Parts: sequence; structure tokens; C-alpha cells
Amino acid sequence: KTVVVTTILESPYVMMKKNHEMLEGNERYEGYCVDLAAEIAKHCGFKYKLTIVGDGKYGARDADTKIWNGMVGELVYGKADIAIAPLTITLVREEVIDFSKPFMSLGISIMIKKGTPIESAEDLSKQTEIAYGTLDSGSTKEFFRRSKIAVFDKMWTYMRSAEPSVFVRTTAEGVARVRKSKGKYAYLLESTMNEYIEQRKPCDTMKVGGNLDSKGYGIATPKGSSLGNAVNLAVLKLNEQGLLDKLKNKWWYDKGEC
Amino acid sequence: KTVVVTTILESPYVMMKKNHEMLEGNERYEGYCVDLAAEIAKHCGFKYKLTIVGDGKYGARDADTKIWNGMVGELVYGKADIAIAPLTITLVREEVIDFSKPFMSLGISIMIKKGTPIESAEDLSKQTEIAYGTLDSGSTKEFFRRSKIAVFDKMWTYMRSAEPSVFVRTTAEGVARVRKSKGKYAYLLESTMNEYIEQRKPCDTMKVGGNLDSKGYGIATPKGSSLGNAVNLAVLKLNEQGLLDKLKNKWWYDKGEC
Ligand SMILES: [Zn+2]
Ligand SMILES: [Zn+2]
Ligand SMILES: [Zn+2]
Repeated sequence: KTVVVTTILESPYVMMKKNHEMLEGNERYEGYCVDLAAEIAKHCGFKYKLTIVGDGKYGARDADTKIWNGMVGELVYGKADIAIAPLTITLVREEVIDFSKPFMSLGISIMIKKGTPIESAEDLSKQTEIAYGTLDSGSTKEFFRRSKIAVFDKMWTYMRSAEPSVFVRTTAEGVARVRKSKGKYAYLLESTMNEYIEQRKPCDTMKVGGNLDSKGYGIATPKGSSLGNAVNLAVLKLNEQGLLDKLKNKWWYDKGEC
Repeated sequence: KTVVVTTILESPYVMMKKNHEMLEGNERYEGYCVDLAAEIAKHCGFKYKLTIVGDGKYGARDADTKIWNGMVGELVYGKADIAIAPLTITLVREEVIDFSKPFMSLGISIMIKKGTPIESAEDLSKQTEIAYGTLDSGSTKEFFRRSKIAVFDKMWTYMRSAEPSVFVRTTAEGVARVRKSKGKYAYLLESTMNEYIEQRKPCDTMKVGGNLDSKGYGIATPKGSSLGNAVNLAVLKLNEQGLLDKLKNKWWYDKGEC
């Protein structure tokens, strides 16, 4: 009956309301994906329950274990009926779960502490003084591990062997590392997140260079799910009506702090 | 058996080669979609025949008869097996045909002759000296027809009644009109085409303002096609391999003459 929605605590997509302690169920959260979930549910005609993914990961398949973790895993193993979050549409994932057409378009980008002598990925690859890494168990790390183009291959070679680890468990951890490393750490993350943080106090980070690739986020459902068709149509309908653009302006710029 | 591919003559997606008269079959054409078709046929392992859509349209539904025209129509009525072209993913089309995840991201944009006093959609809707229109039988015209946002709504009110007609049968017709109108005509087209034309002689046009929306082009197949699933995965694979970006640079800027 009630659709179990798996999501992730990633500002400004999903965040705890300041007074969540005195609220119940779905009312405890706020954000872009919370607003989107309510709309998808309205248009598809179903009641739902928002739940935060247990391991706090987006989703990747363990090499030897072969088990999927994160939100992808919750769907693969039947723990959730749908995932509404900044989950990237990728080949390896579409092989095991279904994705609606994208609700947000983005690409991998570079986040630096203001003043850092870095203007592009090629700049990062040709130097060694400034360390750089990505989020764990996600599409960004896989992008570099599989890239066959010179620059990115060079970047992966370095990142995979760097000590201490240059990878982080959460976006917040990567942003904090940039902010505290005095320009000696650069973070590779999706443009959407980079742009968001660039508008948050202390306004000490910035997105540099063009995006490394072009892709998008999609609402995911277990392969063969009966919700797939309607959800996809809802996303297209909502994008065409301007809701998605309205929602990004609401959570990114209307609330900018810089 | 050989897969019938429907496509449209639209530079730089599909164009007849300089020496096409001495060539046969698929060899007569070149372009982004020609390269994409070859890549997809190779990965999905099938033989194909490129055919140019009979009525030279992308695809819209006749409100009177409810009959689809253009490439969408050739798929809907079984005249073609797959469409590989700059065909926009939209709700009305998704209801009758299948689309792969996008192979290109874009948005509606404004094309002006260099020097015309226009920098945004809002600017066009506040004047009458400068006429403006869109392509017929496509997603762009539908966008304005179905827009409830103030500026675009006013723009449609003007366009749908304009006399002489401000709409055109082909992108080429719209571009030609902008160039010969001494700046009294602005053309609304997707950013992909706008950016392309901006890089071609006589280098007298330019894209102004940001995109009005965000969407993408998808490879289309008839509902319940056996090629659907595979093509979709092929597109994702190609994007992640960097091919799509490779092809974009090859046909847009490596050949740019401005
Ligand atoms: Zn609604
Ligand atoms: Zn290939
Ligand atoms: Zn008619």
C-alpha cells in the first residue's frame, strides 16, 4: 500500500528540519527531493513513507562480494519501492534497476578553496602539490576508474594509490576537507552540489573549469516495478510545467547566502 | 534483417556528403547521427538502412485526426524501426513511442542577427518591432503552446496569431529568415543548433540569454520494440566512454568556421 521511498541526507535534496524532533513521519524532512517526492506521489496517486538509506551511500557493487550497497541496494534487494534522490543514471546501475528520464542535468566538476592555482582537470593531473579525490561508492569514482582518456586516466592512477586516502564517505566530508586544507585539497563532485555549496557561507569555495561529462539524475525503481511507467511520465510532465526549474531556484539560489 | 532507421536532414546531425551523387546507401550521408547510428549498430550487432523522413518533420499530432506525422509517425505506424536524430524527449511523444536515456542535453534558446536589441525572452515579449517564431510540428512550438509561465504565455499569444506566420518548416528556413531580416526577426530553436550555426559563416548570428528549459534528445523506437532495451544501454555506454562528447566536438567546433 504505502510506497517506501529510500533517499539520502544530502543538502539541499533532503535535510532534517530544525524542529524535526517534534514532527512526525515525512514532515520531519525538507528539501528539493522532499518537495519532488510529494509531487511525484500526488501525480501518480500513491501514499509514501520517506526513509534514509541505512549505509548512507548512493550505490555501487562490491567487487568480490558482488552485493549492491546504498540506495541501489535497497531497491535491488526489495527494501524500498522507489528512490528519490540525486542518484546518477549510469550503465552499471541501469543494468540492475530502472530509471525515469532525468529530472536534473549535471556533470562532474572541480571544487577548490578560493585562491587555489587550479583551473581544470588537466591542471590537477599535471601537478602533485594539491591532492584531490572523490566520494566513495558512487558514479564519480567509477567514472575515473573506467575512463580511457589520458587526463582522467592519469588522475585515477594517482587517486587510487594516494596515501592517506583522498576519497571521502560523504559530500559534506569532501567539502570540509577542501575548506580546511588551505588550498591543498580539491574535490571532484557533481556540478549540482558544487554550485549549491558555492552559495553557502563561509563562501570560501568555487567551481572551476567546465564539467568533465554530461549526465543526469533519475528516480529509480526495482526492475519490473509497476510504478516505473507512471513515475517516468510524472517526471516529464513536471519538467515541462517548470516545477523542476522552480524547485532548483528555491533550494539553490532563492536561499543563497553569498 | 536490416533495421530501417528514420532520420532527418539537419546539419550537423545528418547531411549529404559533398560527393553523394557518386555514393550509395548509408555512404551518401555524414554527420553526428550518422556516426552515432554506426556506433550503435556495431554494439548492438545489426545491419541498418538510413532513410530520410518523408515529410521532413520531427513529429506532432494532428488535433483533428489525431494522426502523428514526422519521424514519430513513421515509428508509430511501423514505417521505421528506429529513429536516430535530434528528436526531443517529451511527454506527448513518450506516450506513443519509446525513448532511450538522452544522448544530448539542451534547451530552447534565442537566435538573433548580430546587433539586434534583444538579450532575453522577456525582451522579445515586450516589443513588436522584432517578430519571432519557432519550427512547426515540433517540441519547441508545443512548449510555448503549453506554457503557463507569464513571459512564454504572452509570447505564444503573439506567435499563434502573428501574420504573416512567424513559424517555419525547417531550421534552415528559420536561420535564413533571421539573416535576411536585418534583425527584425528572432528565431527560437534548441541550443544545440543555435551554437552550431553561431560557428558557421557568414558568422552573423548569435545565441543570446540562457536556455528557457532543460531537456534532451533520445533514440526512439516503437512501443514494445525488441531494440529498445539494448539501444538504451548502448547510449549510456557510449556516453560513459566519451564517444558522445568526442562526436560533439568533431561536428560542432573542429569544423567551426568562425
Ligand atoms: Zn503537481
Ligand atoms: Zn564503439
Ligand atoms: Zn488536420
